[PDB]
This record gives sequence, structure tokens and C-alpha cells, in this order.
Amino acid sequence: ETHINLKVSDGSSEIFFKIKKTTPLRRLMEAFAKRQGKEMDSLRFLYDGIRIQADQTPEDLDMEDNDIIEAHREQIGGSTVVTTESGLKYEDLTEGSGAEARAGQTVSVHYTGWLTDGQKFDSSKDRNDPFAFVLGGGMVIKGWDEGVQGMKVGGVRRLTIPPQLGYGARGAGGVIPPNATLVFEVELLDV
Ligand SMILES: COc1cc(NC(=O)CCNC(=O)[C@@H]2CCCCN2S(=O)(=O)Cc2ccccc2)cc(OC)c1OC
Ligand SMILES: [Ca+2]
Repeated sequence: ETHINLKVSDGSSEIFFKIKKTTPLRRLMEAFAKRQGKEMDSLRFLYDGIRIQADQTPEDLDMEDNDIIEAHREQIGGSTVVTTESGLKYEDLTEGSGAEARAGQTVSVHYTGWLTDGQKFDSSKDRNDPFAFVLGGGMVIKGWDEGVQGMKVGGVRRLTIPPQLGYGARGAGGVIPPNATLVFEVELLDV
């Protein structure tokens, strides 16, 4: 009766908040922002398609248990998902600036990879260590050699990789199953 549970989805993962219906959503927004290393005014929180104001409360918005808040931490408002001739899907979430990565260059990125059920299988951020590779050199799965081309520093791009451009029927490490579609969020840090 007094409290409410809310899902916040940022496009890649979901986390839950229990909050009193009389607490301003500022506390939820600040709690979510702190996880991303950002201040809440630099994130866009939407409920039923409408931007949430910090001094609004869940009662003010007539929210109900297990409602969803959409959180956008990246820079582009209204992105588009591109499907290429290979079946690779990619979505630019932040454009970045400067030179564009091209084949033969060594690029350094941060990434997180998830299965489509939401299970994370690896993240360079969990080691606080960027990952580098020679773009186009066949040293990573094919979906990455294709999908990281054209990125600029600061750019954040979400890749959805069909298994034939990933680990295929083999899978990987007892963690990625056979024929898994792979989702990566990639931030280009240096080229
Ligand atoms: C076949 O099995 C494995 C392969 C690798 N590495 C590679 O193939 C190098 C190329 N990387 C890749 O193309 C991709 C894309 C670039 C970032 C790293 N990746 S990744 O999907 O996040 C690697 C990974 C797979 C499974 C679990 C955790 C991470 C690493 C493994 O253990 C860490 C592993 O499991 C024993
Ligand atoms: Ca490193």
C-alpha cells in the first residue's frame, strides 16, 4: 500500500526500485544515475512516453506496481536501427566526434555483451579495462569487424549479431550457447 516497485530499463538491462509512493522520483533518478556514473539531469527518464520531473512522485503520476520507466543515458534522441546486407543490426546511441574507425586501424573500446534473454556474458567494464583489436583483421567475431567500422570516439553503438556472424553453432566457453544471437553495447574510446 505505502510502497511501489518500478522497473527501469535503459535499453540493455533492467533494474528494480522499491520506493514509497510519497517519495519524489528524484531519489530513484539519482539512484539510477549513480550506477551509470552520471548526474540525473543528464539522463532522460520517460514514463508513458512523457519526461519525468524530479519533484514528481509516483502518486503524482498514478504509477502502479511493476510499471516501467524508460531511461536514456546516451546522446541521440530518437535513434534508428540499421539492418545491413549481412543481417547485422546496429543502432547508434551516441554519434561521437572526430575520425571514423576504418579497417586496419587498432581501435580501443569498452563493451558489454548479453544474450537475448538478458544474461550478461562479458564486459570490459567489469574489468575496468578497455579492449583493443585490429579492425577488419579477423581477430574478433565477424559481426564486430563489420559493426565497429565507421564508429567515432565517444560513439556508443549497440550491435545485434546473428550467430553466423558470432560463434555460430559452436558457441563459446560454455557460456554462449550454440546459435546465440549476441547483443553488444560498444563505446569507441580511441582510434
Ligand atoms: C571461444 O571461447 C572463447 C573465446 C574468447 N575470445 C575470442 O574468441 C576473441 C574474440 N572475441 C570476440 O570476437 C568478442 C567480441 C570482442 C570482445 C570480446 N569478444 S566476447 O564474445 O566478449 C569473448 C567472450 C566469449 C565468451 C565468454 C566471454 C567472453 C574468449 C573466451 O573467454 C573469455 C572464450 O571462452 C573460453
Ligand atoms: Ca586493455
